[PDB]
Amino acid sequence: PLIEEVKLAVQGLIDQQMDWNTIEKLIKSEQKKGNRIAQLLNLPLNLKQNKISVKLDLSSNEKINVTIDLGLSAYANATEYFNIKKTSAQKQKKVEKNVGKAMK
Amino acid sequence: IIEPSLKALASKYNCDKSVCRKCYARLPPRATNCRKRKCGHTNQLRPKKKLK
Amino acid sequence: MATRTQFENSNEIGVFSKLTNTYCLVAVGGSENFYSAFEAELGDAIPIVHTTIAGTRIIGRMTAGNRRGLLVPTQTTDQELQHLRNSLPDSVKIQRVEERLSALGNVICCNDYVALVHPDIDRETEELISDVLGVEVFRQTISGNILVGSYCSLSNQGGLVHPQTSVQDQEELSSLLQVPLVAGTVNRGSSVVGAGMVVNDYLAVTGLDTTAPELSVIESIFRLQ
Amino acid sequence: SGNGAQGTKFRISLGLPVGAIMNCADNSGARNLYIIAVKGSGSRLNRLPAASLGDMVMATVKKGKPELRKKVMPAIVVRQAKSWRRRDGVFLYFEDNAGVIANPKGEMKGSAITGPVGKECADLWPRVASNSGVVV
Amino acid sequence: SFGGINTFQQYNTDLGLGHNGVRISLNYFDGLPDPSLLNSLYSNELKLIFKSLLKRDETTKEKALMDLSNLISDFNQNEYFFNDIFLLCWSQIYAKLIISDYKVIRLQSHQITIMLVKSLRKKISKFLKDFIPLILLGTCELDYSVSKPSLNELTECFNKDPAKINALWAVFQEQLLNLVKEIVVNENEDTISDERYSSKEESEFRYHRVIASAVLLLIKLFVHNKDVSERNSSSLKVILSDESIWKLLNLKNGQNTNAYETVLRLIDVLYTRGYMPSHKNIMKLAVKKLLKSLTHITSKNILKVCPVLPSILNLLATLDDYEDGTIWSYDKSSKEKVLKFLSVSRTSPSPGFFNAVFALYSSTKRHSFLDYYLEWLPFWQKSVQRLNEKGFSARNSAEVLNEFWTNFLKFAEDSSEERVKKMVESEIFNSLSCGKSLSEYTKLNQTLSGVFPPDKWEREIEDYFTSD
RNA sequence: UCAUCUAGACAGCCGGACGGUGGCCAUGGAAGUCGGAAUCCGCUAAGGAGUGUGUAACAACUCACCGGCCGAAUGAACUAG
RNA sequence: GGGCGUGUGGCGUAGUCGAGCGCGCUCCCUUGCAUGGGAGAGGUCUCCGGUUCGAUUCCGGACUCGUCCGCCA
Ligand SMILES: [Mg+2]
Ligand SMILES: [Zn+2]
Repeated sequence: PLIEEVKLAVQGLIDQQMDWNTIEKLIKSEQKKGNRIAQLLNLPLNLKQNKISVKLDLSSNEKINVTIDLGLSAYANATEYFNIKKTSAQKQKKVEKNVGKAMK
Repeated sequence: IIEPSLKALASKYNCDKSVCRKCYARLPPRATNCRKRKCGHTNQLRPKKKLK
Repeated sequence: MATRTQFENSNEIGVFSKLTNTYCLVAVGGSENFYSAFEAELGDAIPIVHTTIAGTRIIGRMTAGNRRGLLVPTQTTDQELQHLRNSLPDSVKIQRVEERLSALGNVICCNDYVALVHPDIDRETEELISDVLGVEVFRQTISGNILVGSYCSLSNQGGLVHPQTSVQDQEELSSLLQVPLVAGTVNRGSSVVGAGMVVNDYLAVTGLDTTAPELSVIESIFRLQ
Repeated sequence: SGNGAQGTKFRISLGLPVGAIMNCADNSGARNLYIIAVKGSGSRLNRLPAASLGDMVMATVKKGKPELRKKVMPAIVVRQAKSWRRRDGVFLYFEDNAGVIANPKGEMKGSAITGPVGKECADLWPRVASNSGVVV
Repeated sequence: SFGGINTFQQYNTDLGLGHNGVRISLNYFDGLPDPSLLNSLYSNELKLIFKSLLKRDETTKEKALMDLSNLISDFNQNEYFFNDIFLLCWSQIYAKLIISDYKVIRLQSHQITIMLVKSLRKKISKFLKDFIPLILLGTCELDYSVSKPSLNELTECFNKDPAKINALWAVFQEQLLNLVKEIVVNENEDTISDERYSSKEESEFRYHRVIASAVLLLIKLFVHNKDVSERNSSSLKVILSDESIWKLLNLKNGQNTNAYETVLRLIDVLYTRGYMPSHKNIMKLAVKKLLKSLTHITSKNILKVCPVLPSILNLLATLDDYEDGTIWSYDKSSKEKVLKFLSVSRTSPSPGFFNAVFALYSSTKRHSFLDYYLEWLPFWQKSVQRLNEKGFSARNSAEVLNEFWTNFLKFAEDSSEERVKKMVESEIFNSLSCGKSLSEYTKLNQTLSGVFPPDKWEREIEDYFTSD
């Protein structure tokens, strides 16, 4: 849900037809003034590919940086990361089928 | 931004049409054949390409 | 203010306008923005005259102006001379100059007190300048540039000169004119500063492509704050 | 002319066809300009594209400094020497053909102009009027 | 017509300058009017004017402002147009407008606001709290041209009652201070001006100019309200603590010494108030900057910094008096800086500069900051000697030389040394010998009579007749 | 050549379009609708272990089926003048 | 214009889908009519896509080079 709040915030700033660098400066200023929604964001924004990046706590003090598409839901981005996981497994099985004949 | 209802009303006349593949004619969205003679009233129609 | 203005796209305002303390002259073929800049900034205290000199839209390079007097070339017609006589206040004196170089804005760089001229002007024209303008005259070149009016912008407070000017020439001209001078550029690096802009005691008007450091140099040397 | 024109120009009698060599009036170190093209000229069979006063041309430096030779550059005609009529009906002419070097936007490569220039050129190009000594 | 929502501002819940429920901020990124609010505006014509105001290009901005002004002029026709919604929006944009580089924009913006209040008198009261500080900042700006007309207009708005103008200072003092605080602490030069279209310089120049206006505002505020220091101490401490005001005092570079002069006046005011004594650390911070300033003053820029110097010296005397040249005490190199400064100052002497120097001397001798015979007297001799070279080729130098003599005679009376008196006599004769016109400087000559005794001068005449 | 048809057909409106059951595998999830197989009953006038939209999965909407109005022919595929 | 083939280290050159040698010179050792020896550096295998598990290697396209054939009375 908090990722959806961050997305709604960035999309509301986008829908004002505001300049991207001014949006990044607004994120920096609100991070300095201690807004949580701003402080969850990482500043090199990929608005050219409609993608933001967000910091999530690994343990419920280390934070991980995850890229979120603005045109899909947060659950839909999670399903994309699951899909990239699932495609990686099939290539690994193809490698395991390769190993014996290749090394022979 | 126009308004949502007003965008719908303008897109009813500008965007919700069909295009004949042979002669590029702008056609009614529920049409089955082109109304033009030069393509021979063909049934090769496609939806008009939307944005987004 | 150094006011950003164009003459229909032209970033050279000194070519198409002549600004003194007492009056202003603008070309007849001008845009609404170009007239509105002088009308808003100058106000109703200072007359603005739409004029043509010798049948030409260029008036700043054709004429040399002062608060006490105005100099016009020989080719200026009687209708233009009478219109300037009616539109101008009674204080200023308008006198035709009969001289071969004939482009007085290019030839003469002048202010209220002291003037720089082309070295090769005629002695009768020098005495005519000293009479009508009431201004002491020096024949000097700015680092070998004979067109001192085109290559210098001068006011009472200070002066802007050509960028490629020798420093020794800078203190020599500064001591000769009794004003501080700065070498600088106008209109995104154009060398012709006097053709680039017009200035007086409280206003400077320049082209739109004049950058912010150049505008800061202008307001610093002319003390417009 | 074309792009860098400040206003329009009345028709001046054309005096400089392709292949004409004119004096180089400015202080850029070039001695003469050789006209190979006229900007804005039309198309007719066998007709040479000719230039008048105030026109922008394409020219090469035939005689002058070697960094100016052997390349094409824009030029502006400032003295015509073929007599033309104004709308006040005086027929006037200089005694030589002369032009200056410029970029495609029209600002001068040089810094000062020797000799007179025409008012039909000085009104149309402000940089030429800026560096011009006498305008007639 | 207008789309998008200011969600981030909502998370903040900060009204900035505004007391009407709208964040008002000088910075470009935030405080822009809400799209929903913009939609609410009464007429399409107004909406367009606002959109144009948002756009970056100046010509468009000006055009829009001119249009807005015209609408205000026909108030009766457009009274419906002007509404609280309009006011909320205007206020948000007005702040950004006042910081605009272009003078016309600032002037017009101020004029518009004043006009609105005059027409909407007693209907703008909720919004007055936001507007008055801003209007005042315009009336108190370093540029005379923006400030003076604004001031005249403000007076007309309140029916030319001086008391009302003063009342504004008193009534909105809390608000005014808040504005000053926001510029000084909340703001940064980068926040004020967008980096892509502005260089590191200029942006720097701009922040300084705005802050300078804020300092000017503070001075008037202190003068108007005596208890302002006591009521606003916590905030004042914060404003003072920030290094920004202190950064303003740089003469090393920068076009205007006008800004520098303003800071000195503030420091002077603080000492007079006793606020600087109240927070000694703050006074020390200011003192250190003053020391840095002395280094900045240099021969290369002496011509540029010369008008400002007498003022620096007079202030220095007053500050030194506090805590026994305590100001000098903080810096081990204060003397070293003074020595360098003296040499630089002597090379070019401002009119009245020497009178200031003597006042500093009056202060210095009591705390013995400087050795008079080795340093003070000789430096002065060097200065008059330099003036003697500068005999009076240029204007005023004549006044300065006479002025120096008046000061030098006072310097000698204090010296009480035979060598010093002898040196003075030699210099006096030499000055006359170098020549000038006694008649031209007749007033100076009347002052000059003391150096050669009246009877001695008659004897002097006999010696002169004897001269070949 | 297949089908439907005064025991009410095809268009057009309006209403329902349900339970066992989130049927079995498989997935971090997939409940009619990512796929693999099966694809059966009840209540019925009638409703697919689903025609699409559809959500992370739901929810929701629509379908092909049955009903009121209409009262009589109509739908699909193909052939050749 | 068209066809056919070609492209490897600073240079030349070997490549069956699983980049070596020689020459230039880096260093060291070792010598009159100045050698030899030993460890070195050196490639986006012309480039871009697909196949494979991995392409110098297979395929498609582009660039480049080299050959061959081509206007009239
Ligand atoms: Mg031919
Ligand atoms: Zn068709």
